[PDB]
Parts: sequence; structure tokens; C-alpha cells
Amino acid sequence: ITGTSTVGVGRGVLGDQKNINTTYSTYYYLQDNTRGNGIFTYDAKYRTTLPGSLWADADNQFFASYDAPAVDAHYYAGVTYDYYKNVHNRLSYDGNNAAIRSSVHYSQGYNNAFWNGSQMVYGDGDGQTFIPLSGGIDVVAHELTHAVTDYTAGLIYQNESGAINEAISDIFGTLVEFYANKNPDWEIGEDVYTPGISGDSLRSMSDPAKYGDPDHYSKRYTGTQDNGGVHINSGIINKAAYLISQGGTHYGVSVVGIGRDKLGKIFYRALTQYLTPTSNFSQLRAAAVQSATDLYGSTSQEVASVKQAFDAVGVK
Ligand SMILES: O[C@@H]1[C@@H](O)[C@H](O)OC[C@H]1O
Ligand SMILES: O[C@@H]1[C@@H](O)[C@H](O)OC[C@H]1O
Ligand SMILES: [Ca+2]
Ligand SMILES: [Ca+2]
Ligand SMILES: [Ca+2]
Ligand SMILES: [Ca+2]
Ligand SMILES: [Zn+2]
Repeated sequence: ITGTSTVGVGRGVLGDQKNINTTYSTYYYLQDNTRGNGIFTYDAKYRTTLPGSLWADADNQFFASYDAPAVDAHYYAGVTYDYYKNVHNRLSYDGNNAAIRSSVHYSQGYNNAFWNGSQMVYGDGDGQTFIPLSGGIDVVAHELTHAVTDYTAGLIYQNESGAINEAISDIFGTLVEFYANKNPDWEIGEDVYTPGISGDSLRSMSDPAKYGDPDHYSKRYTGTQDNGGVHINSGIINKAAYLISQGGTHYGVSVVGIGRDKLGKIFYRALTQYLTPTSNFSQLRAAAVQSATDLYGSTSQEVASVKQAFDAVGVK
């Protein structure tokens, strides 16, 4: 909508207070004009029609329980935008400042979030398994990274290319969380997962097996569930990226860590320069090696660590 840019204030899913960029035109809309061609947040009103209504507020103060998921979807979309701009010189997910749209209050008790080819979509959770999922910045960045992947490598969402697609979203969801530096970790979804269970998460990058996911190619799931286990076998790639960044010895294979920022540059380059829609784990390895070579040289520690990490998880 057309209006004058202004700044509102509200509270997130987790009760934290934050300023949000809004637009004034009779009402104050969740429309952030400071980032590319806008970040737009919508209210699905407990239904499944998308995008719904552009969020409209009467006084620019968003402290109601009902507003919190919209506050966080709006705010964390901006953080993810900032990450890709400042770290990877990328303007929005299509690299040309496409408008980022997010709908919250999707359905009733919906325990998920997703990028639907055009926008992000967040359920409220049933209050038991999930609270509103936009409250997890790694969830938001996870979904928005899917838009980045769809516009670049285009990894088919099935089998190994689908698991790479999932791993990429877990990776950059985690790196965006570290970028904001609020209780960051190598776990996925901890902030919105099981409010009644402390210390758990949806997946673990540091130790995929913690939740039954493979941490080695030999343990990969080859059935048909989950489009061939795209959310399961991602553990194999998640573990390799954890090892690249943090180091460790895994099934007796030692990996020297190189840090988070270099992991991001290697995988972003791999994602945008070398991966294709049908790429498999082995081709991901080659992409990661060629990216680290481009960035740091064939005889670098970085290239060596990329090689050690994929050996650890059994990807040749
Ligand atoms: O109480 C809710 C209110 O916060 C919102 O603005 O409109 C829908 C209501 O359910
Ligand atoms: O507020 C209610 C909400 O809790 C539920 O998700 O759907 C029905 C609504 O009236
Ligand atoms: Ca208000
Ligand atoms: Ca965390
Ligand atoms: Ca996390
Ligand atoms: Ca929990
Ligand atoms: Zn995903």
C-alpha cells in the first residue's frame, strides 16, 4: 500500500520487545519499505487462503498475543534479508530485491512453516508440539533460504537433491541465527519446539542421531517417506557442515574446523555457482571443494577441511 514509512513497536512470540518498520495509511501496516522492494506480512486469520490480508494495526503498537507471530515474521524476515545483503552481497532471495511476503496464523493449530513457491507461511502450532513458528529465527531463515535455493541451484525436493536442499536451509537458518547472535546454536527449531520440554529441538546439526537422523552416508534412508527422507538424510550434510565449521572427530575421522563465516562463503558459492537441480551428495562434495578452492586455494586448510568433513560422513 502507499503511505509514509514509520516505525512501530511490539512483542514477539517469546515476549521480547522490538521495533518493526511499518507503513502509515489510515492504518499502520506491516510493510517494511527500508529493505529492497518491501517486506510484507499478512494475516491468514486461521484459514488456508493465501496471502490473506496485509496486516493492519490501528495504533502501530503490536503487543497483543495475536500480533506476536506477525511481529516475529516481519522482524526476522528483515534480519534474514540483512544477512544475505551484508554477508553474501545478495539482494533478497532472487538477488534483485524481490518483495518478501509472509503469512502467519495459517490454519488452526498448524505445526509447520513453509515456502510455497511465492511466500513464507507460518502456523501457530497446537501449543504442545509448537508455539507460533515465526518465533524461531532459524525457522524463518530456513524457509526464506528455500526461496534462495529455488532461484539458484533449484534442487529438486526429493532424494539426495532434496536433502541437500533441506541441509542448505538448515545451514543458513543456523548461520542467520548466529548472525543475530541471540542464543545461537547448531540445533533447529529449539525456540518454538515443545514449550513444555527443555533442551530439545526438531533436528540437530551437531549430532543428527540425537533425533534418529543419519550422520553417515551408510545410514541414509532409502524409502519413499518424506519425499525420500529429505528431512532425514539432510542430517548427513548438516553433520558435514557442522564439522567443516566447528571441527571434531567423527567415526574416527578428524576434521579441522575453519569457522562459521567460511562455511557460509563455501556453501553459498557452491549453492549459487555449482549446484544444479539434480545434484547429489557426491556432487555437493565436488561443489564444496571447488568453491573452497576458488575462495582459498587448492592447497588451503579450507579445501582440506571440506575434504575431511565429507569423508567423515562417508560422502566420496
Ligand atoms: O483478538 C484478535 C485480534 O487481536 C485481531 O486484531 O482480530 C482478530 C481477533 O481474534
Ligand atoms: O482463537 C481461536 C484459535 O485458538 C484457534 O486456533 O482457532 C479458533 C480461534 O477462534
Ligand atoms: Ca495495536
Ligand atoms: Ca538458539
Ligand atoms: Ca537454532
Ligand atoms: Ca522444547
Ligand atoms: Zn525446509
